[PDB]
Amino acid sequence: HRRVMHFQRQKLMAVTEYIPPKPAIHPSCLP
Amino acid sequence: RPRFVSLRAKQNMIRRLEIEAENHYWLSMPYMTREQERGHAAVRRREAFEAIKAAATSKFPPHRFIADQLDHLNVTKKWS
Amino acid sequence: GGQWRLQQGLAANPSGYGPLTELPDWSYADGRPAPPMKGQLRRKAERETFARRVVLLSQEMDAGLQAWQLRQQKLQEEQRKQENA
Amino acid sequence: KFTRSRIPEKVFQASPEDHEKYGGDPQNPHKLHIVTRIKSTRRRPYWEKDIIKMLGLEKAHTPQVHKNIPSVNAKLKVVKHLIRIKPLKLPQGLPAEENMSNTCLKSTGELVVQWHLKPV
Amino acid sequence: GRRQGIKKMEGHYVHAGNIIATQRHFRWHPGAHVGVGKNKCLYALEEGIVRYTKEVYVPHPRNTEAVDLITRLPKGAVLYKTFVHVVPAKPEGTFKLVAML
Amino acid sequence: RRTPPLGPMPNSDIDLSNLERLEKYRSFDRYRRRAEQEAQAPHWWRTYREYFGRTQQLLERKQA
Amino acid sequence: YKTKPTHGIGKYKHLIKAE
RNA sequence: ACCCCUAUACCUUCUGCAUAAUGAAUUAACUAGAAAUAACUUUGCAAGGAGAGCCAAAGCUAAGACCCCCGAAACCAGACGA
RNA sequence: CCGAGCCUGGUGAUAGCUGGUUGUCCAAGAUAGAAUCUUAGUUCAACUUUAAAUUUGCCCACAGAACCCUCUAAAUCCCCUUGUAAAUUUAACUGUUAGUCCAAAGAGGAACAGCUCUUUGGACACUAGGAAAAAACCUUGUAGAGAGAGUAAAAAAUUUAACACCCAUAGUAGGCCUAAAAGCAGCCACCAAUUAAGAAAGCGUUCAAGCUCAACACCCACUAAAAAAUCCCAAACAUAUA
RNA sequence: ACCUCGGAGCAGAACCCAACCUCCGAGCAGUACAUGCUAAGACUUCACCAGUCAAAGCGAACACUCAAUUGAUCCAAUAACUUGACCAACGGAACAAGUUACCCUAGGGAUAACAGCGCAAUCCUAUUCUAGAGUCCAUAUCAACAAUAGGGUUUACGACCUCGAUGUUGGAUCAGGACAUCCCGAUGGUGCAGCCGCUAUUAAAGGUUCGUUUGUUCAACGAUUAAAGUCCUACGUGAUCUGAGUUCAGACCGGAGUAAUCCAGGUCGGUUUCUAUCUACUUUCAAAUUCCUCCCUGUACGAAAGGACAAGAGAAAUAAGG
RNA sequence: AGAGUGUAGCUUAACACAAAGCACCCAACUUACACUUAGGAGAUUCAAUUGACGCUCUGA
Ligand SMILES: [Mg+2]
Ligand SMILES: [Mg+2]
Ligand SMILES: [Mg+2]
Ligand SMILES: [Mg+2]
Ligand SMILES: [Mg+2]
Ligand SMILES: [Mg+2]
Ligand SMILES: [Mg+2]
Ligand SMILES: [Mg+2]
Ligand SMILES: [Mg+2]
Ligand SMILES: [Mg+2]
Ligand SMILES: [Mg+2]
Ligand SMILES: [Mg+2]
Ligand SMILES: [Mg+2]
Ligand SMILES: [Mg+2]
Ligand SMILES: [Mg+2]
Ligand SMILES: [Mg+2]
Ligand SMILES: [Mg+2]
Ligand SMILES: [Mg+2]
Ligand SMILES: [Mg+2]
Ligand SMILES: [Mg+2]
Ligand SMILES: [Mg+2]
Ligand SMILES: [Mg+2]
Ligand SMILES: [Mg+2]
Ligand SMILES: [Mg+2]
Ligand SMILES: [Mg+2]
Ligand SMILES: [Mg+2]
Ligand SMILES: [Mg+2]
Repeated sequence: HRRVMHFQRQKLMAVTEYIPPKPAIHPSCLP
Repeated sequence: RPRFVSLRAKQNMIRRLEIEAENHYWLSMPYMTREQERGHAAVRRREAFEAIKAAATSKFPPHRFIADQLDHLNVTKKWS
Repeated sequence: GGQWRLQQGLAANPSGYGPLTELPDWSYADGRPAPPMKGQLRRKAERETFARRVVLLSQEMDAGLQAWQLRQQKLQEEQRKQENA
Repeated sequence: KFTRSRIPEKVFQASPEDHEKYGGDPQNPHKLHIVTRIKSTRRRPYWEKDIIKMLGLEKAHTPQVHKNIPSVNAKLKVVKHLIRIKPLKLPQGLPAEENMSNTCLKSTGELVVQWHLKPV
Repeated sequence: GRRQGIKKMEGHYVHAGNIIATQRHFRWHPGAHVGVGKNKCLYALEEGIVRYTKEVYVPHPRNTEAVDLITRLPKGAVLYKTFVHVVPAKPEGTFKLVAML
Repeated sequence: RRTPPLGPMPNSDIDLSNLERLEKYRSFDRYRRRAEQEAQAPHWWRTYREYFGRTQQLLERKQA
Repeated sequence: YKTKPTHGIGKYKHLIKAE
């Protein structure tokens, strides 16, 4: 349980989320 | 009631962020320096205020015409 | 479809600038042109005002630069002149 | 306390990749801005409202031309989040007296000295 | 809520008599053409422009506690204080012809 | 909000962990002398000054 | 003043230890 | 006509809020902003104005233009009542 | 209808309290405080309105605004240029003020929530659209007509626990304390044989005896919660090109 | 206890601003005796009234220290110069106390189910943690310090003894609902031989007594029962009814008060009426539970003492319908 | 024997009008110290940028 955020603040949090890099071919699939 | 962030809302936010990022870039390169800028518009700025002052000072009651007073006699204009 | 229109260099609103709005709606049947539309007159006037502003601001800035250059030249000339005696 | 925000100078420093992304170069910078208000001054502090009034951006989605000078830029920096800034482009010359009346600012940001509604 | 503070900032034109600052304690020291009142308030002795500077602090020898502090300082140490000055704007007067005798 | 000094801040050089070991002024006059020395020296901050600004011969004399 | 680079130019009793 | 879509009666009060509370069955008639100094506006005459008094270092004379309604428990005087 | 009868008069008593205050249209228009037998009120200031006079107003850039306490931020004041058009003064009035909620920083015996309170800013008492209905959240303001158009904010996501097979002699019950602790009541050392087993990591015996684990071969694979009271609550749907 | 003035927490940095609270202090004093006169310009406790600094000059000499250290008008004294309030409720009426349950009026607030709604302190419940009880043995059962989740209560200052609340709460009538199950059903574990139990899962169809207070701070006692559940419903329900309390007009006792009168103490007596306009409803029905006795059987089980489960039979009680 | 060199204790003090400024000591006050006052002593290692007299490190 956390304190309720302002909607604008919550939107900012959602937009600024870590996106991990995705290679074209999965490394396991590669020899 | 808890509120949640939709995909649409995220898209709307990033759209605005993209605009303001470009805004930053165009504010990055000024054409003149602060020293070059100094007093370039001074003459125009001055004249503009004299125009305002003139308007303020020119305030006075309107002219009163004899024709306006006499034209009220026409309220009783009749055919013979 | 505003975004596509912007890509083609047109106004986002078709009711914006372009032949669909700016051209006369009607003409006399015999071929005489119609008296200009009131909205179009207003648009022409606003545009003229904008252009007058563009030239004035441009002129002011270039004149400002010239004035600054003259000031710099004067300072340099003064400082080299003072080397006498 | 909510206060005026002072912005670091580093954010107004353009990287080379920024020069690639947006069509501009540090040498020969653009002379004039086109500024349109795209966001309301409601739910916004009084100082931002006042600066919007000064810049002549009371009405939304109307383009206004401003000098690209530090003092004007200072005012634009305060309300940067309410506005869109594009450089004014002149494919031809800046308008002469004969072609002053026949002008149009296109959405691309270029002012054309000839605007006859005929197709190419 | 005593409303004490700086009344005239740097670059402000002052007339003789104008109160520069009220302080309670000596935050700002009187410099050039600046009088100090009983209450430690600083006032302009001349008509001119107000300047704030940092100057080396040498107390009066009779001032016992200050001299004590001075004599406790290391050999390279010098004390600095903020000082308020009035740079006078007008000359004392001019010579003009009154009689072609 | 803080800005770093634009030059050597005074009393910085003499600042040591051990102060009892360091020699001190014991007199008003010594401090005074050093103070005039500092006053005459140019400074990066605003100052008052800114606004209000033969071998045979030797031998002969020694003999005398 | 705190913001200015001349902040703490008048610091004096770091140099003395009155204990 | 209805079916469809849109639409949380009016007045008044509470530091702010109405959707709370107050008032209204309805109709007709009756039922609630009174005046000065000083200012402003428009005239007359003007170092004077005013049809005695009064004012006046451009003022004086005249006119126009601002100040509600209902309701206690009480107090006192003189009568009338076992 | 007697804690002091009734009637008339004074009397249209008084009421800082309650209720009410009647044509049309337009315009400008909102929350610093001080004093008060004062906080249900009034006076002054602040803000608001009008008219008049005159010049600056706002936005602001370098420079500038403290030490002490040993620390302290967002900021503020001042301010040319610039972008703008307002500001001050004069004359004359009224009316408003414990405002509410939201964001942020705090104060109330060193009470992270709540209550009360201060400050900064926003919105509300002014329009509309959106969030389920919704004063205070988001989008948006200057007015009308249109059976045109481009847009703004604007639709929550998520489904989770398998795991080794095989095998184990012995220097000795390693010495001290203990009725005895013998691998596992406690202390010291922790070597050593086979090819490969710790003077034994976990259970179990009064102590023993025993079941594992690490050890050798064999070559196998091994990758974290829920409930309540009238009756669940839109209907639904993983697959045609933002 | 407090009401006026000064300081700190306290606006981290111009000014102003933290009510209430927690702390401190002030109502002087000392030295002069030019602590004379006059006068540019300023500050100002957010108004006013007050309050503050001061150049030059005249006259002297070679506009004191201290954070506050204070009081308007009127009036009185005085030849004048001056002086006069613990007016401390400190912007100060020239001088006035209690009590009302006999009370009145004009209002406001509860009214009545909110007034304190996104989690600090504390309590209960469940889970987690694996110390510790349980002969050895965490997990049959219980559980310390804690943590998590859900549901209650309390909180801004006299680190004073209180006693509060009061359409507040009993009962009748009729009950609607929840499950966090008291009984009846079905299961898993047991420190389950059987009968009784302890614990958990699932289950809300049905049911859940009649009396009485010598002492007991939300307590018992007697007799029963299969059990005599825990709660929500504006005490569930007073335009269906009724005790007590708030709670009073009379009266007495104890205590307080000069008294009137009061009690946050006790006891006796004591008036709320309603003709139903609207909504809703007025034979859903056709499906019942439980106890006891007997058989099994005196069996299984057990060393005995004791003592089942299924299946069946008979008798009742209640409920629903006649 | 080679190298590094060079102003009273210190000073990249000394363009010059000059060998300067802190250090140091005695006397008075101080139990002392310190301050202050009153006095005292002081040097460009020598000859024409160069060579050799003093100093420190390396050979026995
Ligand atoms: Mg009514
Ligand atoms: Mg009789
Ligand atoms: Mg009789
Ligand atoms: Mg009345
Ligand atoms: Mg309006
Ligand atoms: Mg009073
Ligand atoms: Mg009162
Ligand atoms: Mg009142
Ligand atoms: Mg300015
Ligand atoms: Mg409030
Ligand atoms: Mg093994
Ligand atoms: Mg004031
Ligand atoms: Mg105050
Ligand atoms: Mg004087
Ligand atoms: Mg009073
Ligand atoms: Mg008072
Ligand atoms: Mg006061
Ligand atoms: Mg009585
Ligand atoms: Mg009410
Ligand atoms: Mg009420
Ligand atoms: Mg144990
Ligand atoms: Mg309550
Ligand atoms: Mg029931
Ligand atoms: Mg259950
Ligand atoms: Mg109840
Ligand atoms: Mg009822
Ligand atoms: Mg009776």
